[PDB]
Amino acid sequence: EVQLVESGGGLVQPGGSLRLSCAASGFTFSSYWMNWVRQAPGKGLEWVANIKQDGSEKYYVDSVKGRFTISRDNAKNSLFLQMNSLRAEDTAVYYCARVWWLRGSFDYWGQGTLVTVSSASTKGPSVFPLAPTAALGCLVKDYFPEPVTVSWNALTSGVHTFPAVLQSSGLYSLSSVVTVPSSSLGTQTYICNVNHKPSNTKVDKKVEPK
Amino acid sequence: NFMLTQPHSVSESPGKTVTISCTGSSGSIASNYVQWYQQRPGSAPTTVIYEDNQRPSGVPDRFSGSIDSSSNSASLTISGLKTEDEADYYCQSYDSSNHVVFGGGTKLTVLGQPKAAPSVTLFPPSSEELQANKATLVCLISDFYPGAVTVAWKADSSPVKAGVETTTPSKQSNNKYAASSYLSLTPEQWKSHRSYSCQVTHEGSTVEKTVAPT
Repeated sequence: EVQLVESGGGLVQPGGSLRLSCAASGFTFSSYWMNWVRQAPGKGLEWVANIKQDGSEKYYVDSVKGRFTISRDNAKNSLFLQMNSLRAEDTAVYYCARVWWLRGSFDYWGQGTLVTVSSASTKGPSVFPLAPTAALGCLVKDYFPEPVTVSWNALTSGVHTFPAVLQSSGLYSLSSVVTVPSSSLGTQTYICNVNHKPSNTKVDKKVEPK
Repeated sequence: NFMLTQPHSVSESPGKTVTISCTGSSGSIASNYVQWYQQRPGSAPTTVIYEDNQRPSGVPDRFSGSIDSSSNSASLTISGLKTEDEADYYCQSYDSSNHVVFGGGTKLTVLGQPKAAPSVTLFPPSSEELQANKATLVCLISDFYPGAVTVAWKADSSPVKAGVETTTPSKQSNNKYAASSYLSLTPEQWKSHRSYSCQVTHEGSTVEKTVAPT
């Protein structure tokens, strides 16, 4: 199979630098033009840069000119994107994409790598219990970056972990609730498993009715 | 200076037809080939139309690409709609300066379920949060279809105007939609009101829950 594997994405303060790499496999890398295209969270696709099959010529979107450098190593089947003077605008999932020819279709993509440019530092969440068939949950608050897994495994009639919100602060917040009979409250003990790996944060919280 | 513009959203019932336009700006749509990609949540884009009207192998013919030179536009027509067609669709081509121009994208929703009112749960701040000198109101919205809701907060029946954070609705595991809304407050501000209300309006019908400091 054709496979493009991006790597080297992460979090950077405004003004820093990051270098992406794309490991190509399953085709003659040196025969094809190569592209970088990014998609800011919940927004549209924006093409960043492309490079000729032999690095002879490179083209960039105007918003990255002088800041970004595309390059390739056809012997190691590698495509790179060197980013300097990174801005929060550049926050996106950056996709490695092969085009079938100079005016062809983007026929092969990678899974992407997430570049986050934020003045927010890596922060662990604050876990609060959402005290209450009744409903009760856990509130994962102010935490950076993503993701966080929540688990209650204490049987439930049903669980639903809601997608995180990005508050005006630049930090995220997440909620997860379960459904339980309105009398098992004072009897059963309900415990949520909050885990934030980017900040080495694992919290276990009994949710008790106030 | 070439530029492509798509409708923000489009919708229809299963088995009928939609047309997503890709209007070219400051250029000529017919100068360069036009491609169409179907990207879904959590996935990389895949081609449905390339070179104006060609269909990659396996793509059903319900997808059709055409060029309107008169209005300087291209269109992707999807007939016999299935719910699996629900995705984001992007057109792209090239300008004169060897640049790749992508379209803004179009959200296509296939309405294949009856209307469902949102289930709403409202939670007051916890004692552990107020002990940390904070106060967050958590409003949880679930099981509504289609996924268009608007959220209003109200402190002592007066609409809350600041400190609200609301997620864009997302499809659950049962094809319903779910959303969250947060009202961040101070312990001071929390204890100064007698009632708070999360009002969820869905298709002209409002579901609301009320909490009160104890």
